[PDB]
Amino acid sequence: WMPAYACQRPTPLTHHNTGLSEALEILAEAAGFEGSEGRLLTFCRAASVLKALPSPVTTLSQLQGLPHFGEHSSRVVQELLEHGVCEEVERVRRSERYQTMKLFTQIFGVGVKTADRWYREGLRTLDDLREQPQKLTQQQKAGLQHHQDLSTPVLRSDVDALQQVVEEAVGQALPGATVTLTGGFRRGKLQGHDVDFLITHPKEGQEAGLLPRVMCRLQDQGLILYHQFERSFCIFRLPQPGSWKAVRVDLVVAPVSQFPFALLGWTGSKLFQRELRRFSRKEKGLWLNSHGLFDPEQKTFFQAASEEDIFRHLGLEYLPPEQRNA
DNA sequence: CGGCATACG
DNA sequence: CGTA
DNA sequence: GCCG
Ligand SMILES: [Mg+2]
Ligand code: NA
Ligand code: NA
Repeated sequence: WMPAYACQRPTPLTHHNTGLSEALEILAEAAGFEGSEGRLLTFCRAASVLKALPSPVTTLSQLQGLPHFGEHSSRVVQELLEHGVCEEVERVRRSERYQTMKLFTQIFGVGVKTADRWYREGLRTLDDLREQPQKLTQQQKAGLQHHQDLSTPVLRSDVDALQQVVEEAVGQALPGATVTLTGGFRRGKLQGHDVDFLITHPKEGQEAGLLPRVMCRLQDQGLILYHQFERSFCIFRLPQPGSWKAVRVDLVVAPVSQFPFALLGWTGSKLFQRELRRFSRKEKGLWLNSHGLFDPEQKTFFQAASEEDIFRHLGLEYLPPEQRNA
């Protein structure tokens, strides 16, 4: 009965199989570090299936028939239920390769291919990277400079403060423009490692050129540590009592015709959105992105006024943001 | 066997 | 490549 | 790794 696509089932923020899903997500992460995006996707999908189950899995029998559970994912669950630990997962956890690849890829500006090159060159610590600044892009230098702050959870109080300063800059840049919180906080998370805002204006076209004006106004108030269009992946200098901390903020501008598509895309989760786009193309023959939904045979775009419109057109039961935690 | 989301900076 |  |  469990549907095969994550966009076909509700996934709440709090679920009953954290231990099993976290183990499968270790194996997914490790598959990514070794360049196997297909194995990463399967282990991610299997972990997500467990998040959608109504009760704890306590016996191997309860996996029968579940999508994305084959011999490998089932054996991991089996060893966790029988023994409380999966040897493969523990081997990965404790490996120098996994630990270093995790350390490096958590840096803003560094992905798997960069981290892997540095690993092969013998680098192992953040200090090692700092010792060779020539090997770093400007983005990576900013990621490393602010790494301690960026590893500190962002809280709702930070979000609310950031939304106010973004709203102030947006309103100074374009009267009538709006700011919508997206990302994990819109899904109900109480913490995050960044904050996402989606900006539009109710009159189509008025938002042209808006994001550079917003960034200038934020930079003039001393709020920007790093940036650099319609998407800006920033590091903000967020005031705190007596001080400040760096926070990752993403700002996105969309024309209002695209707003429901951008809201859907930027609200996530990442797996939910990959699965939704896969479902759209493979099951419905329609092409989905954060700008629109395209019928390639009629050569037309679907006009949506809400996220609900997008789900209904795809033949999917609507899921509110707090049920998209795939 | 081959696919695996789909953009922008 | 990196970001989402 | 799993599945169409
Ligand atoms: Mg973000
Ligand atoms: Na990174
Ligand atoms: Na986010």
